[PDB]
Amino acid sequence: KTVVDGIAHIHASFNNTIVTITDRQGNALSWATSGGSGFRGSRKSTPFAAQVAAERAGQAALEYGLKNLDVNVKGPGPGRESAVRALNACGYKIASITDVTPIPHNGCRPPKKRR
Amino acid sequence: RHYEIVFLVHPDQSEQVGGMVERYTKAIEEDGGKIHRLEDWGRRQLAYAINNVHKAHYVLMNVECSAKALAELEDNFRYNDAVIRNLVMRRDEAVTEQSEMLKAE
Amino acid sequence: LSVEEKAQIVNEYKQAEGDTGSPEVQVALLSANINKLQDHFKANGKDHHSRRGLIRMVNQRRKLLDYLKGKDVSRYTALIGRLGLR
Amino acid sequence: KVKEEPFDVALRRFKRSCEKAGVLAEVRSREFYEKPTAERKRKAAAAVKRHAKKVQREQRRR
Amino acid sequence: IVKCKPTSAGRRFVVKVVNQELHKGAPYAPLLEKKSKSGGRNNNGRITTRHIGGGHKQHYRLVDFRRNKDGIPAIVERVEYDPNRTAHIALLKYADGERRYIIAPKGVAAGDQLISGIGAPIKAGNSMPLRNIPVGSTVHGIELKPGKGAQIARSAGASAQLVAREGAYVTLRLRSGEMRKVLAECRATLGEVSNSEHSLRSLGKAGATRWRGVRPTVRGVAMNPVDHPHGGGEGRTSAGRHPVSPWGLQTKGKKTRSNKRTDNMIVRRRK
Amino acid sequence: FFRRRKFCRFTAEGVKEIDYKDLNTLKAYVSETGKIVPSRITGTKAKYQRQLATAIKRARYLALLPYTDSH
RNA sequence: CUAGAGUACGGUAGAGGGUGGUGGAAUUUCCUGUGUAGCGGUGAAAUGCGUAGAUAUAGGAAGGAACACCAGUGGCGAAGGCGACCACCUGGACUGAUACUGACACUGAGGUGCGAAAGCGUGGGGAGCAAACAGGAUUAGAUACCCUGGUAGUCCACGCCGUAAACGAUGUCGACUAGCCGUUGGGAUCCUUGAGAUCUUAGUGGCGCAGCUAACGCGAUAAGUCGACCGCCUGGGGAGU
Ligand SMILES: [Mg+2]
Ligand SMILES: [Mg+2]
Ligand SMILES: [Mg+2]
Ligand SMILES: [Mg+2]
Ligand SMILES: [Mg+2]
Ligand SMILES: [Mg+2]
Ligand SMILES: [Mg+2]
Ligand SMILES: [Mg+2]
Repeated sequence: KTVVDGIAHIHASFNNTIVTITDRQGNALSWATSGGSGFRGSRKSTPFAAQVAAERAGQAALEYGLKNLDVNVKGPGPGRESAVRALNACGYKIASITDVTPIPHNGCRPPKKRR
Repeated sequence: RHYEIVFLVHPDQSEQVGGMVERYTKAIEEDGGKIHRLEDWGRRQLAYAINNVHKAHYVLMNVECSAKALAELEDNFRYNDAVIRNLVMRRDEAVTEQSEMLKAE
Repeated sequence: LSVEEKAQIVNEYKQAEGDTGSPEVQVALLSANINKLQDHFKANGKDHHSRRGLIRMVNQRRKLLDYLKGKDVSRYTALIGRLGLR
Repeated sequence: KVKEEPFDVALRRFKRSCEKAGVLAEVRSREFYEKPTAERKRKAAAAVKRHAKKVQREQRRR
Repeated sequence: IVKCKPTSAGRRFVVKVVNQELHKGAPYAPLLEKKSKSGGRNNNGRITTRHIGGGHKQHYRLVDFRRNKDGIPAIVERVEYDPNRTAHIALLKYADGERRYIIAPKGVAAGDQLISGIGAPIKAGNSMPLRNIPVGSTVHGIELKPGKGAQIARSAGASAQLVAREGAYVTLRLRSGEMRKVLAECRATLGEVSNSEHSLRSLGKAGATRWRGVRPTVRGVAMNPVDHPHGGGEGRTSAGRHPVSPWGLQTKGKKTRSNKRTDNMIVRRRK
Repeated sequence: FFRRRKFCRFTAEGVKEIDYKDLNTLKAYVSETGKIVPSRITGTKAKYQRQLATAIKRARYLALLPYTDSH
């Protein structure tokens, strides 16, 4: 199976970073997370774990080619930009970087404040 | 009085809008409301998807009619599949023609 | 209240003046507005903010009627019997 | 949204564009519901700090 | 709706639903026929549906449900009380005679409507096929087969919502909350059934139910083991068995649908 | 003085009764993402800021301008 | 008699009210395709959710509420309070010229209304949040702070409730008393290009002299100088019992 010009989705929470490689149809091809790299704690939230997960996801994506990528960054947490620098290191031409973020206009009220 | 009803129809129904304009304005004339402009902006692309479409056909119209024709047009657009959006307005003044389509081309 | 409705009341209860100052005109306009607003609050029962304005007009009307009684009684009676009050 | 041309220039243009457009502090202001009292506290404090700055700069502009 | 003063012990909690729009007697005689009170007894004479007995003499009203007359405008004469329903019925008059009874919508006091096809899609009470109506509308009196007559949403205050249209079926959500597909060529009536105030009522006394036709119901724990599965005991027994019908069917939470023919027409179960 | 000339703007010309149709003028007061710009950046008067916001919202309802980059 | 107060005529600015319709971001639930080992969470962990195919990703359906940016010491309202757009009714305030009523005014014990939030009665609605409650962790102990779930309630229709740090901790109305720097909206003079200049009202902010204060600190939106009326206080507990 050969597919080119995929889309890279990056979901970066305050405690984890999830990287998924898809196509224009939004079909999963390769996914990797910071927890699977073996951090599981304060080390899991660091942006270095997002680089390890990103470059691991960028190795199984070569099974189908994907010489061109479109990066969609998502989330406020760390590794928002560090994971992107770990993508082209694997040898991918990144065409565009796009900010996708759920911003409620008013939306549902968020949880209570911590103390 | 002095409404500025703006509505846009389905792109597939843009061919039939010529008869629909007269069909709606005849009721306004029967009610006793004169029409000061009738502009068809043409086919343009929407900024977002409305029921999974991207083209439309905007129809600008300004009317001076009583409450009966207002209710007639308020109900006609609701019970139509061609008309996908509408916006009835009110201005306390008269109407002048050829507002901006000359500049829009 | 429309401009023409105010003008009709002014022309009706004109005190041979051509002017809109007299209590016979002010109370007449307030009564005409009060009667018009009766159907509004039967539809909108919870419109309390607009309810405050009607009481202001009613109080002003009762003050003007008291002032008119304080000066003349024939004029007071000719207006009460003509507008159907008390 | 940022297109592409070295990659570091695109990274910096993405970081600066995201900060200028927003949608990064707003997310941080969506993790806990501030009551309208706390929201009016922001409006009072920011107004005090902004109006005070306009007078403090006049001292430098003497 | 009114409230009764505690003049006697039976009037303390009587909540009546009074109306001044109803006509004072004299129903249209040609559309009335006698009806006998079954008493819950079939042709064999055995009591099938218990807790039925007594009541008051009633005349059945030939309530029109098909609304087959298409195109002819109709004018309401009056709204009358129906003994054998919870809703009110309206007497119609078409352009040439032919007075009929229909389930009265919330429209009252001599309204005019045209039960027809694609005509008059606005006013409530207009009967028309389900294909040519907008989605999201509220309808009542929905027939399940062409020409059968209105079947669903006929009680007082009942209605159903249109939610989708595809192919020959038009899905709608019933008042029970059960999604269901119905054929597109089936007619239905826009609006809501009239007597929405029926839920706000208290019969007040024991005798108030006896002229409704309902006979008193006796619990299973107050019986002997021969009579009911719950049976007797010493003192007020706690019904040691699981809750059960007199004939041995689980009562508290057991499905009892075994149709297996119309299940394809049900999209989502009520839950 | 870019903010200063913008109050003129709307104020110097007889365009007090602005409309929701002039997309060429409305697009100048909308950021790249789609959100409407503030008044301290453009320097427009508060009356015309409020008048311009309603026109932006009407054009948004008529799908003449976008809301966000998502669509 | 017109200086207080009020009526008639233009024109503005407004999240001022109530009855309906319509929007798009986002959350959750359900169905379908790809895909495979974790996801979620925390000082750090655990409970919990996962190969019965989760998280993530793409397409579709239903439903509820809130209404990013605009947005400000910004605006309106007697107060409470009021932020999407549109139609319907609807109150009041603002600025201009002219005409009139000619003290018709202020306050207000009893009484009559409008009452944030919570709460209660009947009927609907059930997205998120979250009293109570369950579990995990911390803890000598933890009913709590922390985390995973979660009911009433929060929403709509009618009625009741009369309480809040219901705050400007300052009752209402009228008049005089140096100034400077903003801003909301309405008109005047002004060379005329103004990124214009000055004065004057109706609000809303920051300094500040005379005066006041126990001091803090107010200072034309006085807590300065004076007038009309009402309410209220008389050591702290006991006790707004
Ligand atoms: Mg007979
Ligand atoms: Mg029974
Ligand atoms: Mg019983
Ligand atoms: Mg016994
Ligand atoms: Mg015995
Ligand atoms: Mg037995
Ligand atoms: Mg108190
Ligand atoms: Mg106090």
